[PDB]
Amino acid sequence: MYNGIGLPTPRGSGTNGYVQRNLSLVRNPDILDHERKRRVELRCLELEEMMEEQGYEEQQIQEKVATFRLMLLE
Amino acid sequence: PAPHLAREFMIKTRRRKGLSEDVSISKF
Amino acid sequence: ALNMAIPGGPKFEPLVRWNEFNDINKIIIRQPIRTEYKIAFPYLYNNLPHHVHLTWYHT
Amino acid sequence: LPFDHCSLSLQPFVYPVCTPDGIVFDLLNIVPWLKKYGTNPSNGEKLDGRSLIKLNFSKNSEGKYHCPVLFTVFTNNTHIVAVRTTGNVYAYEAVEQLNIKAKNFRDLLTDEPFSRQDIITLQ
Amino acid sequence: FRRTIYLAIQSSLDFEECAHKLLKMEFPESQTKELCNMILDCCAQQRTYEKFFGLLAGRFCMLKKEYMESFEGIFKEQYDTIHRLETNKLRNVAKMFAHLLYTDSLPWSVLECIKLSEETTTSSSRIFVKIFFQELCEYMGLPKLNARLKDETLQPFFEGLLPRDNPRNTRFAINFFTSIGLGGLTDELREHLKNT
Amino acid sequence: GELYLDCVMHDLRKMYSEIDIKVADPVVTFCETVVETSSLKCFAETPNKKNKITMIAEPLEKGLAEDIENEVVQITWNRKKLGEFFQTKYDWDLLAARSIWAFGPDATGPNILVDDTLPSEVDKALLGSVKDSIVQGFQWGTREGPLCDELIRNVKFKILDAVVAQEPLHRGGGQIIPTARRVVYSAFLMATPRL
Amino acid sequence: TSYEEFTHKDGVWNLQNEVTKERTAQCFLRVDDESMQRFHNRVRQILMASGSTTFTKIVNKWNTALIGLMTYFREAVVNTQELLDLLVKCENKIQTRIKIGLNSKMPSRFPPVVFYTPKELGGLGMLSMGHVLIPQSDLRWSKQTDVGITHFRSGMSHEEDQLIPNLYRYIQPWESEFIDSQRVWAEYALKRQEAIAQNR
Repeated sequence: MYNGIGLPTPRGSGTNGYVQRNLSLVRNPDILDHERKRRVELRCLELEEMMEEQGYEEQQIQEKVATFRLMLLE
Repeated sequence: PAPHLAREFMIKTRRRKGLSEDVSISKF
Repeated sequence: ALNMAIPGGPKFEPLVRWNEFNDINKIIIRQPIRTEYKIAFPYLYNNLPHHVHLTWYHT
Repeated sequence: LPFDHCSLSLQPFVYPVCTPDGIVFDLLNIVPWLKKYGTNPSNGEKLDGRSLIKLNFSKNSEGKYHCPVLFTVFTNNTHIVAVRTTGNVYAYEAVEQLNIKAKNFRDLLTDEPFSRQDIITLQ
Repeated sequence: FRRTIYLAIQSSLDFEECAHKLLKMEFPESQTKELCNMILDCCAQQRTYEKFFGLLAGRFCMLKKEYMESFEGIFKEQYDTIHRLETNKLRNVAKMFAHLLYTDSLPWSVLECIKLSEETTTSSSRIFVKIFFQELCEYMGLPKLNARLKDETLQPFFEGLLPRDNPRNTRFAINFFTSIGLGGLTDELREHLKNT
Repeated sequence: GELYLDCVMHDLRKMYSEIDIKVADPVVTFCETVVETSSLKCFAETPNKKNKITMIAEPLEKGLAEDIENEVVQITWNRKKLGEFFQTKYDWDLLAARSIWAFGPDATGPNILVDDTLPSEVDKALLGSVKDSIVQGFQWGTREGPLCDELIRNVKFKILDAVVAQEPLHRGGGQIIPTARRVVYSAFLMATPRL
Repeated sequence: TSYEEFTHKDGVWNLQNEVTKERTAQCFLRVDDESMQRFHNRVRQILMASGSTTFTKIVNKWNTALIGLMTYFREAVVNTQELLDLLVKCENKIQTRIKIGLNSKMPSRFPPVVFYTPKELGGLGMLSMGHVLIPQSDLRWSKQTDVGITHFRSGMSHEEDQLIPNLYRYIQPWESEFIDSQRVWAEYALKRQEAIAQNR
């Protein structure tokens, strides 16, 4: 009746209904290997140097920085 | 309770639409 | 019309007298669907709603 | 992990469809990834518009992905041969013994006879 | 109070109805010891053991902690006064406490009150321990009983039951568990005795 | 909401259909995410066994998903403008800021595809040739979802390696997309996913 | 069995292996529907034969049928809720029949005291089963599994506390009787062997 509990009408049975609550209810090395190369490429990209306006000399300086970082990493 | 909630939602949703078993290396 | 009653309210005779929606492995229960939600939104929470009047909302 | 799953989408058999190149894949995989490609994605071979053969998402008299004539498990493990014109897939040895001795190219009780040259390898 | 408890027990068909009826009167916290006492007294007066009283005691243990503490205290008190009881009462009390132990309604630490020694324990105490451990070996398995007795956490709680010291008493315990009809549990004790 | 779906179901039962109809209990639709990065650098390969894609997945930051979903940043932006937007308030590297390829399960969806490939930058014209098929594989994989067929949100998918066959043509014409879907699912599953 | 065994009140026969002396299986018991129909037709036969029968003999017929059903079934009574509803209905119908024997049906006129008093004190000697709380759970999940007991409804009306004693608490369960029968007859066999051997 109320909720899913009870009898639809108490007239047929010999009771009054009165449904009540039950009180008794209980209740990874490859990641580091790529990270080293990513740090090398980040140090290569951190050179940039768009103030001296060098062309292939900037590329040679970047190659020198990359070989220096490879020698320091070795 | 709280630590079983994601497992319950996973199991009931996969039973609702798909397959019950889940493999972490089901592709590779 | 739904043969369900609030404990403060009155009781009446019934008016009219397998589902895979009632499968226990597909139903998530957090709060049980009580009588009050079946009265407030009667087309949502009741299969077979007949002779049902929509209640007034908030004033 | 078995060959019962789809080749491309790596998902189990729900609505599979076969192709004339000998590979059966998902219908959603054949529809979205080959909407305008016009080629078989299993090996790069050319696939016609009518070369694809439907195998599921319809009404069948078997009720499962089994042999339609022999009524046995003609799954990916068993040697399965599919009729290209009819669309029914049975076991290869059972269909060969039916169409060889008594020339039973039909079904077990539906009696849909056809030629013996329409059988192709499903997978 | 005892009369109302006994009438609520005899009125109820089911142990859920009995526990709901006993919670309906809303007894104060000073009366929980007498409530557990006359649960034991109402079951001990029965001719045979019924599972209704053991399940009622298990439900009361699972409901609140105060009933669990009262049941531990009355287990110690009833083990201290075993010889006052008669042997069918002893059988019924042993069946209750076996049912409270295999359903995990009580901690196993109260088994430290049992001291297996022929110098201290009376004959009725050995009868009680025999009935208790026979029902424990019956309703849950002997591998499960060995796994329960073999854990490192409850080793100080089983040292009076499993001595491993003064090997006359260890021999008495090994022969006691063998002569009950168990065996098995004393294989580690036989290994410890054979090495010394 | 409850009132909205109640009005929809009343209109279904009384106006457009006279059929008695069973209604199930209401549930919600979930999403799938990650918490920690991919502990194993997972990978897959094409059916023509020449291309090999290795990619790992890691979660995004706090404001990134709501910044994408409120269209603060778009794929129609300038690459330098997008890189500045990432770099000023998310402190990303400019190599990582120029590495962003595609967004989400749809346009302005809350997933980010980042390509960081050092041995595969020597054929980066071929990487840009297969980039679009990698994008539709990423869109399909984040739209479908391997866990419970739901959407995938707040994930950065970081490519580590791409062994592309030189002038693939026949194998690089549709086999890239389900390979990329399997790569996305395998990289997602190795990174302790959550509902 | 998932989880563990189902330690339930009295409907479970914990079957014991003879070799290992271990409880290996559970036997859930219910009363068959033919027995329900036979008992209901017995009460209907009593009510149709009530037209030429005094009140004491009507209560005696009810008591005979009730203890026949209960001492035959015992443990299986508690797990058939439809039998509890049938028992409450049948006890109320024979109390209504005794009321219809007079020209009144006033519930204040007929307390339980005029019915359940033994006939040594001039009462009817009626044996009670209907005054227990019927367990109630969700009817949505009643047909799916066993979901425990969430509520109780009243069986028969009585004055506040009362606590009319149930008949089932005075009948021993069958499993306890079989265990005690095995123990007692084995003890008697050993005593008979000792009395033969010692000539005592």
